[PDB]
Amino acid sequence: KNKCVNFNFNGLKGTGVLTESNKKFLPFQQFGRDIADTTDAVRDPQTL
Amino acid sequence: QKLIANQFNSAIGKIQDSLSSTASALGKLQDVVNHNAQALNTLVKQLS
Amino acid sequence: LPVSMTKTSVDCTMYICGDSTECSNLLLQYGSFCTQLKRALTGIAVEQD
Ligand SMILES: *[C@@H]1O[C@H](CO)[C@@H](O)[C@H](O)[C@H]1NC(C)=O
Repeated sequence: KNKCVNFNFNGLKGTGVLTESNKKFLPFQQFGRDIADTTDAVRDPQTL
Repeated sequence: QKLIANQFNSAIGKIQDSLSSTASALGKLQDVVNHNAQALNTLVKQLS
Repeated sequence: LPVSMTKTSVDCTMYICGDSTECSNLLLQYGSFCTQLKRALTGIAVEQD
């Protein structure tokens, strides 16, 4: 966390900084998108 | 001279009042910013 | 009367490939598409100034 690392999240590969989210996903939601279909947030499959 | 000065002052007051009241007076200048922002947004959207 | 635009600079490699290193390597194969676009944008910025 708080470091640029190559992450493979549930089959999603990318590079960036992982930080605690301040946006409240609803229980059924498990993946967020920004403008232009850019992954902005995601929940941990092992800890949710 | 006095009449001309009074007319000039009244005209400047009318100009400021019209500028304050008319929010669309500066549309010609907002137009360039609107085009730039919309072009940037469209370029971003093309990634999706 | 308008007098200038917003000085915009585009990092084309990030836009096209993002964080993908292989895509960036493949993008080198296209030639000087980067250079012309960057030069045009810089010219436009100096133009506005
Ligand atoms: C994942 O599995 C491990 C090993 O069985 C277990 O200790 C852990 O509690 C599990 N986590 C969740 C969120 O189920």
